[PDB]
Amino acid sequence: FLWPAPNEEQVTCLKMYFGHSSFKPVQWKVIHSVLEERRDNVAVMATGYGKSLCFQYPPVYVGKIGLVISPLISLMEDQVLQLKMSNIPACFLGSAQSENVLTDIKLGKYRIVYVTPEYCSGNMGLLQQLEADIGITLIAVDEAHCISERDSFRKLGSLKTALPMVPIVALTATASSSIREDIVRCLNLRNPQITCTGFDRPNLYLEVRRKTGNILQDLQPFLVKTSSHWEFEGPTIIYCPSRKMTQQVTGELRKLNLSCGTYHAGMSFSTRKDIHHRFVRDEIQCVIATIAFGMGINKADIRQVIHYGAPKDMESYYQEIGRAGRDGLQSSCHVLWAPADINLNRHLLTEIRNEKFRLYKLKMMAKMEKYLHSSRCRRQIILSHFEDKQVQKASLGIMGTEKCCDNCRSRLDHGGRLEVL
Ligand SMILES: Nc1ncnc2c1ncn2[C@@H]1O[C@H](COP(=O)(O)OP(=O)(O)OP(=O)(O)O)[C@@H](O)[C@H]1O
Ligand SMILES: [Mg+2]
Ligand SMILES: [Zn+2]
Ligand SMILES: [Zn+2]
Repeated sequence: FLWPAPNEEQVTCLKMYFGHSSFKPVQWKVIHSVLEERRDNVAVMATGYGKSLCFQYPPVYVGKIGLVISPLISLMEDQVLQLKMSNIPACFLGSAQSENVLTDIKLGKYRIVYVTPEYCSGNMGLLQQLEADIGITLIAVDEAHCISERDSFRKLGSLKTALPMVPIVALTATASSSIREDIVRCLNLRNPQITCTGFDRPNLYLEVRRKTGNILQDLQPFLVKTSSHWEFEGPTIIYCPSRKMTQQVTGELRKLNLSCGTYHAGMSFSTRKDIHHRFVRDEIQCVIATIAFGMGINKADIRQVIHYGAPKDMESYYQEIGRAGRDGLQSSCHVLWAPADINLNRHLLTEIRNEKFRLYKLKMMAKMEKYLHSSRCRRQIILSHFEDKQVQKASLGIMGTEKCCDNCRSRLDHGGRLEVL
């Protein structure tokens, strides 16, 4: 019912190591449950809120081990670097690691340890020694970037068996009751605290447009012209359905001599740290990406997001656009789509085998098409999917305004009802 305010020493720790002056509410609710109440958590946090602080902060505060489990190996490398820049010792642990590195974890060097779901199953005795010798503040089972996953996730029911005293934070991307029930049974969570941040990003304007037949003609509205050169109005990410289309979009932007970078799924640590530096320093105006996570696209002042093609589904779409406007200033997210787009092609779906995943692909395909075809508020459609209920239109202060979405804006441009309270 009531959450106590963080004490002085807790706020000071958050300032020294994470560079924040105060907690956001759901962050504190999750942190306080884990740190002070030792309670299992299922935390529904939309992207951009600060998921990663909820499991990084407690172990740093008490100087103990925090165990983070995630299937995305490159993302965990990116976080370990970010933590090292913040003076926080962290490592990514696997069988490929030296026996020497395992020594430092036993001795307690690393506040935050990253492992894959597979590694965690085969080294349970190692964890209990870490519990006995050093002490574990929490176990973070992310699975909020889960795509096409398995046995790996059902082998984690042993954590509460081997480590009954260690709280578990389960981060998730939807408020779905079905997902929450599955997570609770899989992890054997005990009366878990449930939180939800909500999913709105009021500073993102949502537009959908049809393609015109040529890449340059589609991108022309998004370019401004200095008397010498063409440029985007601001830092821009362009999401493509494939690396072939990324190279096509890249080729057209060279014709205008635009600072561009590509961001794909097999890039090395150096390549990802190079894109990050160039993107944040504005040395490249635009990133054309085939993935929706990692260092390279982690920038605070991305002004424009363009989907050059229909997105695969709402979950990917929400994550992709959530990289924009992280500074809280105005941003725009445009989809450029055609009915023949790859992520809207049903006929390709026949060739792949698995049934009821083709049906899931079918349902996501049809849901995505309904969104792109909608004449109603696009913000309402997205929030209703992630809240798993019917979000009432114009309850939030942004919906129904010229800043909300192209359908609201055009309706207000044609004698719409600017709603007074
Ligand atoms: N309490 C806070 N006060 C101010 N800024 C914060 C706070 N917590 C987090 N942030 C900042 O908000 C931004 C979003 O946080 P973060 O980078 O952890 O995203 P995320 O939700 O974990 O994303 P993803 O889904 O990609 O993992 C970052 O710039 C982070 O430093
Ligand atoms: Mg994160
Ligand atoms: Zn309490
Ligand atoms: Zn709207």
